[PDB]
Amino acid sequence: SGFRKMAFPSGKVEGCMVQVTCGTTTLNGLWLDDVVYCPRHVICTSEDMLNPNYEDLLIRKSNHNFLVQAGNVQLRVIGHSMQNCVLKLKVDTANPKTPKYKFVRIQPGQTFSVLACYNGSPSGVYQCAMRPNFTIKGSFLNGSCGSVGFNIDYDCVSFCYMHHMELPTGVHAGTDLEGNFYGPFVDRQTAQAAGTDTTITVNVLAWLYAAVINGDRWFLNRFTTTLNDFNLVAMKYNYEPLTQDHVDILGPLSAQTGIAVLDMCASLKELLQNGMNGRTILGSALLEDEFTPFDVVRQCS
Ligand SMILES: O=C(NCc1cccs1)[C@@H]1CN(C(=O)c2cc(=O)[nH]c(=O)[nH]2)CCN1c1ccc(Cl)c(Cl)c1
Repeated sequence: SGFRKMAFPSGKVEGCMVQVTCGTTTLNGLWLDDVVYCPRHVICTSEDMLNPNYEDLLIRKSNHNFLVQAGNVQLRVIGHSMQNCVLKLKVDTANPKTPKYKFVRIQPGQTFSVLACYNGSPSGVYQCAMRPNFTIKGSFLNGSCGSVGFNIDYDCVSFCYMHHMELPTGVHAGTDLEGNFYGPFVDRQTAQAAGTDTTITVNVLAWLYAAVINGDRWFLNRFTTTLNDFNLVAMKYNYEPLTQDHVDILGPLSAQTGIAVLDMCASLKELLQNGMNGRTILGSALLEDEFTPFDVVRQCS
């Protein structure tokens, strides 16, 4: 029993983190086989931030301008190239700790573990969701760029996020490991801001199932709703539409608890319209939307 924000064990990723320094800028890199990946903004200077031409900036670099350190060991850079918004630094040593891995772009609403790193040294690990607006509500300080997000399946690390920036509201934005930004954000100085966000309905339902499995039943009722009627309420409260595929995805949790998905939707409707009346669900006085159905199945009986 119990239900926590639970990250994947980070050891396989820890062995891949390195420090990358160019000029006076230091950030983190990801060392897999004989390549180190890092944000291309490592080559920026504050004196050219409006519209940096990264192709020009990189042409003016040499391998020796990049200082790469794995712990106390310096890795010799033997090639450099740009892929979208990431830099690929070829090094003369393959990382002996390279896990089995994939580069996999995630969908808004999915979750992943973040290994926050500073100076190539891992500092902490926590669970995040990709918001509908393509930001993440992370916890990152100066020097955190190049930290990565990932999921682990069996022995295989699926890298999905590399950290690039903190937006004015304190939320975070980054790229997949092919260097393509999540959402409409750019690695140049602008007034860019997080767009309007919504609540991840399928995840809230998953979390209500987690609560039932953990003995919280006070929000249950005898009523059911239709998908159409529920989605009218979802719209009013800035929740994402619920699809039949979401309903299907929630099947296993519905079967384990014996509560039909549309039955649980009727509970969610009442919670949106009435609040909780001073009660809590899984230790929260709000509706939590950062656990996917998969996350719930992973922790629940
Ligand atoms: O978001 C930034 N600056 C605003 C922007 C300027 C242009 C685009 S965004 C980050 C902030 N930053 C951190 O180390 C840091 C990270 C964090 O999460 N929290 C935190 O307090 N600090 C230094 C690098 N810096 C940056 C510099 C150049 C570029 Cl091009 C980019 Cl993308 C990022």
